[PDB]
Formats: sequence, structure tokens, C-alpha cells
Amino acid sequence: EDMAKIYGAVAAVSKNVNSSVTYEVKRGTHELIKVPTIPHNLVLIQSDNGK
Amino acid sequence: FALAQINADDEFIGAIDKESAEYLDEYATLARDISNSLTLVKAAFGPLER
Repeated sequence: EDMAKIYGAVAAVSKNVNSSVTYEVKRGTHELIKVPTIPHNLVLIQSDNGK
Repeated sequence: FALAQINADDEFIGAIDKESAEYLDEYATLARDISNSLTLVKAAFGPLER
């Protein structure tokens, strides 16, 4: 019985080993919007007689 | 100055006989506990660095 306790404690220590890490790489990334129209900013000014 | 004679009656000798069995039991348990703990340390832990 006391041997099972000693053997169990050793197995607990051996099981404390770490395997790996996992993380997401998202820094520096931004979403993109879509502009549907082109701004021209033009107006045609014409006289009444058209000259 | 007021030393008194020690009386060793049957009750006191009988009481010590009970204590002798209790003392013998305690030593056996501690030896088993020491042996178990000494085995655990060797298998589990190791040296320490800085």
C-alpha cells in the first residue's frame, strides 16, 4: 500500500512535463473596406446662351 | 535538602511495562516512515541549480 503511494507520487512528477503551446497570430492585420464610387468633384458651368 | 525516598511499587513497574510496548511500537513506525520517505526522495527529486 505504501509502495503504491510512493509510485503514484513519482508518476505525478513525470506527468508534469509540458508538450507545446498554441496561439493565434493576428497582430498587424486590419479589415478592409470597399469603396463603391469614385469621387470626381467636377461641375460643368455653362452660360444661358451657350456661348 | 529535602530529598525523598523513591518508592517503586507494583503499579509504577506495571505502568512502565505498558510504556515499553508503546515505545517499541513508536520506534518501529518511525523506521518504516523514514525508509519510505528516503525512497520517495531518491525517485522523485533531484539536484538544484542557481
